[PDB]
Amino acid sequence: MLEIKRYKNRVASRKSRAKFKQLLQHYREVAAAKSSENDRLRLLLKQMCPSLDVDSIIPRTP
Amino acid sequence: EIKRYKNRVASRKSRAKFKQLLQHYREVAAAKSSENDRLRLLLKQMCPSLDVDSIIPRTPD
DNA sequence: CTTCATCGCTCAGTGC
DNA sequence: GCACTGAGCGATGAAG
Repeated sequence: MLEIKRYKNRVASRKSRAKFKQLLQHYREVAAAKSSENDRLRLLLKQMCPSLDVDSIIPRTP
Repeated sequence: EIKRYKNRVASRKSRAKFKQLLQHYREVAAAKSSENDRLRLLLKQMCPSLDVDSIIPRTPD
């Protein structure tokens, strides 16, 4: 039939759906890494310059 | 006859929900990364004499 | 005249 | 009895 057109197209759909899914996971990991670094940074700065409205000059992101 | 239409609707909903999630997390990633940059910045201006890349290494991105 | 990336419809399972 | 989703199949819209 069009066996080869179909194998190619099936490979392509599996590629692109995997692409979006891993990109979503990737963001979730970047968010994770970031929020953790963020708390470390924020607490260290609150420690060091305790006369600064840190959580106001850089409000937390959700 | 009907399972067909209702299934079409749910498949629309699935593609959308997941695009919404990809967007939401796409955004949270940028928000936290900019916040990370400004915190390193402000710590480097308030505690300049101090090494933040060995207390709190950057995670690439 | 390829070659590829998305995505919409459908079907078959998969968890309410 | 049902909503959700992984996946195949054709469009469709580029890219060369």
